[PDB]
Amino acid sequence: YLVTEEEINLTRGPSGLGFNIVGGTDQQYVSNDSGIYVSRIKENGAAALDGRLQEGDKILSVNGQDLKNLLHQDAVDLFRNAGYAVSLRVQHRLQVQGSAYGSVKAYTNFDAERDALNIETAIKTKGVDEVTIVNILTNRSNEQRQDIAFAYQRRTKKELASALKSALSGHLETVILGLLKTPAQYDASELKASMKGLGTDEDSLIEIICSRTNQELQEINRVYKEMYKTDLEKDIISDTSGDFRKLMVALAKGRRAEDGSVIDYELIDQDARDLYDAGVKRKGTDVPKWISIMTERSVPHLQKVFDRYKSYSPYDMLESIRKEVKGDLENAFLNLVQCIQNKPLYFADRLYDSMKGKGTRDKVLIRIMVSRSEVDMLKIRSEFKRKYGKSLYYYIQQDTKGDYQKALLYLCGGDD
Amino acid sequence: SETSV
Ligand SMILES: [Ca+2]
Ligand SMILES: [Ca+2]
Ligand SMILES: [Ca+2]
Ligand SMILES: [Ca+2]
Ligand SMILES: [Ca+2]
Repeated sequence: YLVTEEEINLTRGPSGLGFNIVGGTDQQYVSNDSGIYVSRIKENGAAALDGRLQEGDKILSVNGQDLKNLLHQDAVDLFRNAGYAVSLRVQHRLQVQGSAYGSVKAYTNFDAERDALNIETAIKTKGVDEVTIVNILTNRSNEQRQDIAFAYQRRTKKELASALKSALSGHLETVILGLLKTPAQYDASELKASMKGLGTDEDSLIEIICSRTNQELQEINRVYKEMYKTDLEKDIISDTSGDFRKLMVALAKGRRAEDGSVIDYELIDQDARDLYDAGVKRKGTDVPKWISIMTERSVPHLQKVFDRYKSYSPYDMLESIRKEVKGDLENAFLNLVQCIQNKPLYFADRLYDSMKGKGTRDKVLIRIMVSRSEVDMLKIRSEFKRKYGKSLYYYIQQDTKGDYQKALLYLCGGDD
Repeated sequence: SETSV
C-alpha cells in the first residue's frame, strides 16, 4: 500500500470529466472509509486522455475544496457545480505484495469485517458451504487472513481456526488451517510435526531447513520457542544423529552470510578447491569442511562456487554428493544444493514426486502449495511446465478431488 | 452508489 498524492488538470469532456465516483460518510466503500474514490474511468473520455487518474484513486480535493468526510451527495455536488477547467488532488494508492512471483495476491478491494461475516455464514449453515470459505481464504493474502481471523474473534468470541476445525475435514481441512497460520507458525508446526515420531520425518525436515532463508529461519526459531517452549535447535539434536545432525543444526541457525556487495572471486576458487579436495579427490570424505562451506557462505557465492567446482572436478556437485555419502546425509546435501542452484525447480520436482505415482504424498503437496503460494509459486509453475510439459494445475487436477482440489488449484493460481 | 461525473 504505497500512497502518493498528485494533482490532475482536466478540461471537461463532452458530457463530463469521464469517470464515476463512489463513497461518502453515508456510503462507505469499505468499512470506516468516507473517502471518495474513482470507480470507472470512461471509455474514451477526457479522464482517460490525461491518463494520470486510475480506477481506484482517492479524491481529496476538487478545485481546492476538500473531500474529507462528506456525504455522497455533497461530493457529487462539488463536481457538478464546477467549471469546465477542473483540477483535483488525487492520492494514487498502489499496493504491492511481498514477492512479484507469488500466486496468491492481496485482494485490492479488501474489507476485513465483511469477509469475516460471510465465513460465519458458511460455517453457520446446514452442511456448511465449504466452497465460499475456499473462495475467500485462497484469494486473500496471509496478512489479510490474519485480519479476517481478528474480526472473526470479535464477532463470535470464538476464533476463526477452531470454527473451521469443527466445520471442515479431510485434506481440505489441512490446507485451510495451514493458510490460517503465519509463515513462521506453519513452518514451526510442520517442523514440530516432523520430529514428533522418534524415527522422524527426515524428508520434511530436510525440505524446510534446506529451503528457508536467514529471515525465515530466525522467525521460525523465535516462534518455535513460543509455541512449544523448547529451542528448535534442541529438538533437532534430540531426533537426529551423526553429520546429519551437524548439517541440520547448522542450517537451522539461520545465520548464513548475507549476500554482500562485492563478489569474492578468490574465495570462490578457494571454496571450489576445498570441496573437490575434501571429497572426490580424497579417499573418504571430510564431511565437516563440506558442512562449513555449504552452510556458511551466501547463496550467490555458493552458486558461483559450484560452477567453479566443475573446472576442477570431473563430476558436478550433485554427482559428487551421490558418490561420497549415503543416507540422510546424502539426501540433505542433494536437497541443499538444489535449493542453492534453483529453488523453484527444487519445489517443482518435489511436487511432481508427490503426485507422479500411486496415490498422493499429500503432506508434501499441501505444504508446498501453502508455503510457496506467496513466495515463488509462479516461478515454480514455469519450471514445472518447462520440464514436465504439462502444468502444475494439471497434475493437481489429476491427483486430487473435491473442494480440496479446487483449493490447491486456487493456490496454484491458474493453468499454464 | 456509483455516480457519473
Ligand atoms: Ca457438506
Ligand atoms: Ca587440489
Ligand atoms: Ca572420496
Ligand atoms: Ca559471502
Ligand atoms: Ca499420483
